[PDB]
Amino acid sequence: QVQLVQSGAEVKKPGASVKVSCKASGYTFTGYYMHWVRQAPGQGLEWMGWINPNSGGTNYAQKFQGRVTMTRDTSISTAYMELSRLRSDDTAVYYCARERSDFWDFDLWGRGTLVTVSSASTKGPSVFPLAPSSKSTSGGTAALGCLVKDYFPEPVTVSWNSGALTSGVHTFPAVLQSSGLYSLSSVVTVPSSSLGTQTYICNVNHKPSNTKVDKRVEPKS
Amino acid sequence: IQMTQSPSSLSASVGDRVTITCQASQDISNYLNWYQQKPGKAPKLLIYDASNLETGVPSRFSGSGSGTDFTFTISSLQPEDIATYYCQQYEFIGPGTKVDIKRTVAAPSVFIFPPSDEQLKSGTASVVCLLNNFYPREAKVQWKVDNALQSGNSQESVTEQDSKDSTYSLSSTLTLSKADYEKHKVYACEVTHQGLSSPVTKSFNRG
Repeated sequence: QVQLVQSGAEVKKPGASVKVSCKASGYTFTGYYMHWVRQAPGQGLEWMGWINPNSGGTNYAQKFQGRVTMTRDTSISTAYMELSRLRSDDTAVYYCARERSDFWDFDLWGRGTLVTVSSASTKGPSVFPLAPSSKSTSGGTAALGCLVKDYFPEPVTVSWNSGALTSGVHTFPAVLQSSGLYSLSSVVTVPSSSLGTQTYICNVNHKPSNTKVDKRVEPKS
Repeated sequence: IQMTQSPSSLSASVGDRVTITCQASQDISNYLNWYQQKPGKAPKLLIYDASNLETGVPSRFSGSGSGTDFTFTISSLQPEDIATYYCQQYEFIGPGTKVDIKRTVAAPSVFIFPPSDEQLKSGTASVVCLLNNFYPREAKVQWKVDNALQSGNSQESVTEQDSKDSTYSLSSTLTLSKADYEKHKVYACEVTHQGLSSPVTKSFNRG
């Protein structure tokens, strides 16, 4: 139907540049202003600027003056946002959005592109067990899990028993540690009886580092 | 120029009427739009030009206002409405209002996990406290080592409100070096929550 299609996630050092693309599909690309709006994790939306794909004219929030360049290729109906001299605090999901009318009603949105900016370098996580024991059992329920630690950048995926186990699974949002490395926990609650009869294994996948780890989680002895 | 939204967050029950207010610091326009952003998703246009319902959006959503004072209403809150809502006037975007579903108070189940031998051998110890399936979101986790309150030492993370049972879960990690870890004996996390009569302490003795 009618769509905005954005390029994939980016990972950048400070001082690098990033160029994010936004392809318009199903409507006249030159007929509408395209805007860029960004969102830092856990924060609100921040408008960056617009481009007129017909004329090439651009207008930027003052904050990004000198660092942002918006461009278009009418031949492939694609808008681009390039942000240079990147700062760690440019870490955000970057959305393109279509201005439907002079209301600036943004009716059509791209799915967003994550841009991570850090002095950190790519690193696979260390996966440690969160062993079930008497201190993680009550009322016939046992909790267990995996600690996925010191990885960069986002994201990682975690499954349990190759995806056979889905109920009671909580995979928490990662935290950015004081090291600039991410750490997250994935836990599952199970009938405590099954600790004696079932093997539990977390399957951790960190594609940016091509790391795949399976960790058996044994009850503490 | 600043856009203000009130309240910053709210809880309401299914079937409740929810009203969110947006105020411009100074006059901008009568043109104001409202967006809904669900966790993990792009913002979605719900109301345009103050009061017009976007085509295909359920009729329980509405908006009103002019000048500098605007409101957004969900007539009858539904489970699928959990999201953050934003007002906007041109370049100016409000800080957002998070809406979650109000349910019966649920006390968390509190669990604690010692560091693994694998991690210790690598020189670090992480102790994890898990609070499971609680409501409301507000909760307090503080770590005690030999009964000394910790600070600058831990981070926590909270899930999105669960779709089937409307609860939250919270994971907190205390981290320190193995050398530091082995200095002390008792590791405890002390949990405070509306559903708990008094704080709950979950703890273990190293070795």
